[PDB]
Amino acid sequence: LPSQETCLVEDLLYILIGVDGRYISVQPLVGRQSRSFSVEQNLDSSVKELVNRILPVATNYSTVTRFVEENSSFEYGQVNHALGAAMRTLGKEYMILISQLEHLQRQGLLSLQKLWFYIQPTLRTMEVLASIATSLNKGECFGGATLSLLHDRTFGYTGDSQAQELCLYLTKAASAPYFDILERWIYRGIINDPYSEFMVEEHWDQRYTIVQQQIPSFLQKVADK
Amino acid sequence: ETSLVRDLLYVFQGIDGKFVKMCNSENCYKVDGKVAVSKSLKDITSKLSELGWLHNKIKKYTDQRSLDRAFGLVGQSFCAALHQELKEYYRLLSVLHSQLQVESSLTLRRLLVWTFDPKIRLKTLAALVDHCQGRKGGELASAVHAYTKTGDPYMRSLVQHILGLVAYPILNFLYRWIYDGELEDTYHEFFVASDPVVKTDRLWHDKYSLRKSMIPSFMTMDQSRKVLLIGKSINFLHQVCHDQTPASKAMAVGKSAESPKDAAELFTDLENAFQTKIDAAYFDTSKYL
Repeated sequence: LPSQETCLVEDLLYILIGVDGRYISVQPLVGRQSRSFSVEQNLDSSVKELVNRILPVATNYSTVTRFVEENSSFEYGQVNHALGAAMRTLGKEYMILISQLEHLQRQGLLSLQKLWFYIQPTLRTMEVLASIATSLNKGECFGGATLSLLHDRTFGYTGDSQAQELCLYLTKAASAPYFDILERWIYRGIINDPYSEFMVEEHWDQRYTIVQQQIPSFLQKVADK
Repeated sequence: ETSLVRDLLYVFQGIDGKFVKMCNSENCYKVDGKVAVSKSLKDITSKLSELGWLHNKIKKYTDQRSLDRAFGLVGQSFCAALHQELKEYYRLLSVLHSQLQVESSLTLRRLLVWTFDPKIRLKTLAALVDHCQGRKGGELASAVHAYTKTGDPYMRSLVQHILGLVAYPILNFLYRWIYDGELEDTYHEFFVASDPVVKTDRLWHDKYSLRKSMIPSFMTMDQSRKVLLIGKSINFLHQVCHDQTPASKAMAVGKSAESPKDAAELFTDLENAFQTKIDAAYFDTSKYL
């Protein structure tokens, strides 16, 4: 009855690293948008709510990482693939702080309220990548219109630093591919079309045609220039 | 608790540890045979299931071919990468045992998640291996170039390390055949198979076919006919009673510069600047001829 409070803790920390726990069963579904996790019946109504409170933070990260870490690796190699791999780069250091916490969990020194205050800056870190993760799978957007959406998302966002910090960074690290092949196109002039990444495509001149569904994100005058 | 922590190390290094899992396919599921324990243990046994199985699939591919000298070109240069990112999985396996022993010992959800960064690392090598069952070059160059057209520079940087290494036998066929032209094929790893027809006197007959079924996707169609055009002219100046590399010994300095540039350069395969100075060799070798 005091042991069950640690027995749910060790069950919880394996849920946090995105994998199946001991008695917290995980329900997978296609198009999950934060799949649900089924907790066990327990002996005290207060201690379940504390693991019910940390669980969406474990839920929303583990799902929105999981498909962007795999669908990007399956997909082409456009600006959406350098974007999703940078989410995977940020996901490397998230698993590091959990393991340094487990070095302090060789013997019980923390409880559930100590778990949530430590992951409180990181639950705001994952959840603005969560709204990216829902729209890019409903739309399945193309590379000119991916950066156009991803620009607009980090822009009507204020209120916290470290969420605004990353959601600039990875979109800036998606715009910086775009600017370089723009600079290959405005200086040398060789375009590399893997599949397509631009509004402008080759073919009394009919050499170039523009589509309005692959426009960049900035105001339409610079795309015309 | 900790005995299941000890069991999860041995399937990370390989096949089953404390108990028998009896499955090499579709995931490596831990069977404990206990019902009186909590049902929450079983789902973390199912977290381990696709960690160990996705590790042994990388051992399965490189050991089922069981290294072969036939098609021993670009295929095993792809395997030499496949052992260096096999290597990167093992380095996080050693920090997990230094957590285990005393020098803390309990591994909880911290490392439970630490493990999913190997997972997305191994899923990158899983998508890399599912494309290619064969080890013949040329079609490997259209494989990793189809993986870099995908965006999201997390695994796109990793397959950029592979396209810089898959191409590294491919472009090693090129610039020596531009600079000296001494034929070095055994199984035609390049799309230009040099001398598959018996030697005849030159009636402008095409001995160097370009073979559409093995074209790299970073080399476009006007460049594949271009490197044939320099490779056909470099052989016509060998039998002109001259062994002189075109118009100077500066063609031999160029190969050395390129090999140091490749040495200094991180992993990237150049294709927009690579096609530029072969113009400066193509216009060079044509006027001297």
